[PDB]
Amino acid sequence: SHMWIGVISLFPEMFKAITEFGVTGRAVKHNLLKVECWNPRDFTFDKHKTVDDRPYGGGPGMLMMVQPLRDAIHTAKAAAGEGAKVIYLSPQGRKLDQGGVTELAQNQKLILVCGRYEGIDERLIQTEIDEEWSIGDYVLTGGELPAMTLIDAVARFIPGVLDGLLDCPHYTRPEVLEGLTVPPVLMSGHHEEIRKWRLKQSLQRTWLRRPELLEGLALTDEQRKLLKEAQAEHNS
Amino acid sequence: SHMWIGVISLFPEMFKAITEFGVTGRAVKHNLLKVECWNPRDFTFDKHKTVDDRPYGGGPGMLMMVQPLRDAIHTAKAAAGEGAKVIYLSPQGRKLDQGGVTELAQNQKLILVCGRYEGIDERLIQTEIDEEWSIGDYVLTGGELPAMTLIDAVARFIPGVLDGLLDCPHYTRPEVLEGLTVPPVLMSGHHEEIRKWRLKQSLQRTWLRRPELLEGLALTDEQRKLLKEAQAEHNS
Ligand SMILES: c1cc(-c2ncc[nH]2)ccn1
Ligand SMILES: c1cc(-c2ncc[nH]2)ccn1
Repeated sequence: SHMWIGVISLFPEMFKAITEFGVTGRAVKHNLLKVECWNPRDFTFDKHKTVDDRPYGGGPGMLMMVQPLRDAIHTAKAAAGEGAKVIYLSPQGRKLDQGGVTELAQNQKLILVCGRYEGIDERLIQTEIDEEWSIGDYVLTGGELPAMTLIDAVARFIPGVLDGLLDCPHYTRPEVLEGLTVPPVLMSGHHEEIRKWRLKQSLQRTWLRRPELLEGLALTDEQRKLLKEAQAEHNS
Repeated sequence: SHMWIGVISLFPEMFKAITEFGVTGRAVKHNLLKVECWNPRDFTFDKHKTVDDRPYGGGPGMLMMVQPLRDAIHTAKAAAGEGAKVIYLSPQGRKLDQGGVTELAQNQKLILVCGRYEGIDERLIQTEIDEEWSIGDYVLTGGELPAMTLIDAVARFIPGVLDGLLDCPHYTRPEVLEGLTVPPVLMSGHHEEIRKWRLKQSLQRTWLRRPELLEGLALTDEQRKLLKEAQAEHNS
């Protein structure tokens, strides 16, 4: 299932970071994922290719200029054809988590709009944007890294490209590393013991580090047992 | 106040996205920010430059191979000299928010370790890593985009590079956009009316979209008043 993602950005070359390297790079090369960028700078008509503009009401900072951005978005929509969801990467957006990723990944076509400066005109959000999404409650210099993050996350759902708990600890060679040994169970070859140990560790780590994540889960009987055991061992 | 960030990554060229463009690109060019990358691949000794290894206990997936990664980290620490905090970008880490960004930005030197595959050996975390940080509860293909995100966020705190509520809506030219007008107050030139309108909008948007953020705030008398007004107007 091919995925097409249109991107609107003043810095399209940043996206080489996902299109030319690693798992996402492979997805692009193998035509599993297509990423197409439009730069508002290319839709300007003045000599100096102006892409920013002053906010009504004054104050510091600039906004993205409406006409070049609007025209870039319209061009991306035309290329997408029917059914593309238009996303504005924004601190005022819905907070991205894995549930949200799975939801966005159901779309075969996405258009991602990346803001710079103090953002974009509110009326463009109303008229051009379907959904606003935030990758986190921290402040960045532009929407490009959030767009790249979202692309990487949804790309994992495309066939051929590759449960609520934190991961268990992992171990590889050597058997002893600065005096620290590998848990003997992992050397046992007992597949079922290994599975249960890993699940128990995941439950313990989630409880200790991110206990709010547990409250959102309906633990299985097995998970309830192993969590109880982990909590008992923790309390010695 | 110069910031130095050492990066450990199998895909160092991804970091061109922040070092060659925009605000962070300027910071690098002006020597406000230095980003130095070491690639574990360069610390391998076998013919095929192997950087992954099998997990004890079996199961699918690979881990980063310990020796090349350990050697890369040691080299970065040597370059950093005294006082560098070593960060592992990890889904099992502390959740990044702006408070966390401000905390990390107090460091003049950081080393960021980027994992690939199923991650890194737990004993390396114990022996080499100071803090684990996550940029969000979503699954990515590697630690590079999180590291880049963190760099961008902390870079904003460096002098010369450039309150808990969502931003107010912003408007720029034209005065009318597909029939939608700019709020008259923003055209008034009344600086104090404009300030209060923007603050009120911020409070309203936070309440409607992210009400949990409000509970974490000690609103000023003015903010309490404007929020009450916004809620009254919302209830018509
Ligand atoms: C999405 C977008 C942003 C952002 N900051 C500046 C321009 N876009 C931050 C977090 N999630
Ligand atoms: C930090 C790191 C990650 C991550 N996923 C895969 C390797 N590193 C995800 C979120 N925050």
